[PDB]
Amino acid sequence: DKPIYTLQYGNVGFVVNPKTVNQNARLLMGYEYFTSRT
Amino acid sequence: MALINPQFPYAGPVPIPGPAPTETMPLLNYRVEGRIAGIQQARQFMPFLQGPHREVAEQTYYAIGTGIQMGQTFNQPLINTQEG
Repeated sequence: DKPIYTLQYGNVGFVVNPKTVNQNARLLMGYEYFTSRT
Repeated sequence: MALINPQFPYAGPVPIPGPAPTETMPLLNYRVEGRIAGIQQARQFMPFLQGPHREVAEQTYYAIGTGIQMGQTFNQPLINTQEG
């Protein structure tokens, strides 16, 4: 309904605060977005 | 509009016994003076109201105010250094 443009309203980030982290723990991040030359 | 019989005609009416002539004459009935009695009250506690009514109800309004308008911390855009 409102895409994260992060050029017309600052630098938005994505936060995960974990409770337990094991060894070799990673965070995979899939994205979906538009792109043009405006 | 009867037709006269010429063979058997008749004459006018003859006298007959009568109905006692004063007993067909009435008296003239003699009214006394009259009065709508009592002292009338000025008003009556009526069972229905005497004014108009309304068929439909209309919604009424009253104005209210909002409050003291504050400032804000906007998220501000990036600088147009030829990327935008």
